[PDB]
Amino acid sequence: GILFEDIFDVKDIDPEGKKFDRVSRLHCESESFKMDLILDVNIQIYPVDLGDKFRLVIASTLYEDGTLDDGEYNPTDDRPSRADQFEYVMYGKVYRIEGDETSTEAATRLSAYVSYGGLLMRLQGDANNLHGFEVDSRVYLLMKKL
Amino acid sequence: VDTAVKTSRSGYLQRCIIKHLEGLVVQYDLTVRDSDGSVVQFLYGEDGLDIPKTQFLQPKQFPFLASNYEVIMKSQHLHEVLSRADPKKALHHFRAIKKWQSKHPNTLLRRGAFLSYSQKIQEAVKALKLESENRNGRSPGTQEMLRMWYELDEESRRKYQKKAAACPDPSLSVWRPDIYFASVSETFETKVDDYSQEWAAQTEKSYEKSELSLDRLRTLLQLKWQRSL
Amino acid sequence: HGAVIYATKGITRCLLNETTNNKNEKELVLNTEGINLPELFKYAEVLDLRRLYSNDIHAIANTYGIEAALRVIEKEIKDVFAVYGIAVDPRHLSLVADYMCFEGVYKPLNRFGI
Amino acid sequence: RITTPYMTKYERARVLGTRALQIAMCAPVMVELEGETDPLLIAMKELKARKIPIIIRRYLPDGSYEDWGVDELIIT
Amino acid sequence: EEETYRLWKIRKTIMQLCHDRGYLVTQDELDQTLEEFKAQSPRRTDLTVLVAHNDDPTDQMFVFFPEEPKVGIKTIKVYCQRMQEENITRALIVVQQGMTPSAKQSLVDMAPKYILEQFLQQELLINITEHELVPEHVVMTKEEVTELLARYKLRENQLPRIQAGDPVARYFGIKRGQVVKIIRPSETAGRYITYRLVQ
DNA sequence: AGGACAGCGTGTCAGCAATA
RNA sequence: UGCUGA
Repeated sequence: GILFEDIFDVKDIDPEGKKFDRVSRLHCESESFKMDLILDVNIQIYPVDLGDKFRLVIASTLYEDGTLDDGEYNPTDDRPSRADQFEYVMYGKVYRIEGDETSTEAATRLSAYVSYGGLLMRLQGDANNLHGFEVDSRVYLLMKKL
Repeated sequence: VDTAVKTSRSGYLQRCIIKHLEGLVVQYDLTVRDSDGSVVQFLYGEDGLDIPKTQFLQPKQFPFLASNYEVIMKSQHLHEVLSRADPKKALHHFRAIKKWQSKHPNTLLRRGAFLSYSQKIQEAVKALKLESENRNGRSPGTQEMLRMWYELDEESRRKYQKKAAACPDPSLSVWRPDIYFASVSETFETKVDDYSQEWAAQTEKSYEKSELSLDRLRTLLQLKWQRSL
Repeated sequence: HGAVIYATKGITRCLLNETTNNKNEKELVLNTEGINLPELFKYAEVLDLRRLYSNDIHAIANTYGIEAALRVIEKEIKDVFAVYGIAVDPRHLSLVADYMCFEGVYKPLNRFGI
Repeated sequence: RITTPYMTKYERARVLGTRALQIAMCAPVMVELEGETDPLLIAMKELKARKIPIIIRRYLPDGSYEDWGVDELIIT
Repeated sequence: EEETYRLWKIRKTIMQLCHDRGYLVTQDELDQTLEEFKAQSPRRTDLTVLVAHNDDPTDQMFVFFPEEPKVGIKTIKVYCQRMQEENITRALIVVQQGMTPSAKQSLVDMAPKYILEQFLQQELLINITEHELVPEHVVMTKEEVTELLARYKLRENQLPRIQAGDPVARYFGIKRGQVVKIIRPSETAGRYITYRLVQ
């Protein structure tokens, strides 16, 4: 049920200068794909630093066995094989997909904006591998440092 | 001190105003009449459309009505009103207006039948009128045009008239905005055209599925106008 | 002191406020502090006599008619409210101006108007 | 025959008021009330069911009038 | 040679005024420049124009440009004779300083037999009808006013009034009792239409 | 008929004492 | 008429 998987590395910890309290906006950049990631992460729970790697996955289900998710949260669920190889899991919805600006050029790149309650992420890169996304679609953002 | 004095004057100003404009109510024929029937306005705001309801009929608020289209039709107008609407009388009027304004880009150019029969101007100035004076003050060359036009033209097929006729009168004037669908103001339909053209060219590059068509958005806006009346 | 060499009736001083626009900054305006509409008609080639404006509303109503004084009334009320950020909807000023100018003249909204 | 087909808000208000003042004066309720003691709630219940035999007589500014039925009037 | 500029402006304005009333005027007269006006025509008796009406070819109008800066009763009679003999009914007297006050009630005294009308020369230097704020006026026909009164269930009184001395009722030559349609270019509704009874 | 002028006008909102 | 409250 994965829509995207990659190994990023943090390049900038907060360039814009807007600074929130417990949230930090990481500007990463993929390896072997040259995809770009802007990611608001709660750093009180999950400290992140510069020059740090992490395996990042976006999914539509946590079960990794096909069964869809029901949209209800039970902390009592008896299926416990949901992806737990990951330290930081989020859960948001994609709210904007916008093909890149360049006209007269191939420019078949897409920017997918995901909201995780209030923590935004933007995945930018070749459209070929951002097809699984679509506006109003719920997705999980699993992460695991390396 | 200024507060006290200002309020003292404002109270009197408002009392006078309220004591003169109090009997003006909108009638069942949409005309603003006084107590004795004297017509003050033939349409309230010059288009009807009381103020509080015209807040979202501004452009720049259509991308909101378009996004929330399903809720707006279910919650208010519903599929019932959209299909109980017949827009032909008003739609044809706007087509006529558009054709006219297409044939006359400059609407301050002195249209006239005889004025339209000044294209022979060169035909006359070449050789015909070269010999005269200002007979009765008009010209030596104007009299040739008067003679050629006056009775040396067809009886009923000298129809330079149609090429020079008035713009159809505005729709709200002829087609009763309340009971007539699609009869809106000339400044609203321009906005709706502009937005439909700038919205059919956004759906093309949208990466989100839109299940609304330009001609359902048009009916939505026309109903939302007809109901803010 | 009250002996004046020569003056246009009603005009006390002119002045050219160089710029009035950013969109088409090239605009120039010949503002005045008096009011004589006909004594400007002679300069239809120096100045634009369409776009002529005055705050008098009785002089406009005498040189251009009452349907032209309606809009001066509306614009005057709007510009009076604008200096404070207030903004009354045009549908109200339209009705006030249509009632004031109902019977062909600019009639006051006061004890002699009733 | 030429006025608007819908029921203006002032007409709804006056029709509800009159139907309520009638119900309160012991008039038969054609709406099958279900335990409510307010005559205005009953009048709204009747207006929603399209059971009000009243004739709105819209007056034009010259004395001419048009008689509409409360049933034949689009309540928004 | 500023007298010629004034004469040319007044003649252009009177040609526009005669075209707006529905008289047969050619494009060249309405688009005549100064260099060609002065080429054609110096005087103030060969500026007199005689114009015909679209319909009713007998119905023509005659524009005067008196020499006397202050026209009087005798000046009025001298060309009321011209009108009576040439068999015309309407006239238009452009005066340079005014009319002596008795003359204004004489022009009024001449019954529909010979209806005249005066215009100051400073009133014709520009076409007020071409101002931004002045809407378009249209004299309604006797069969459109009836349909208006029937549609709105009106009476002819109980309608807004336009003064008979209004600078745009004097220009369009509208007699009393006539209703004029007015197309206001409105920023709110585009092309609002109003009606005013001339009185 | 150029004035001189005498002549009407209004003025947000409720309480208490107290006294005509 | 002197006070007072928005």
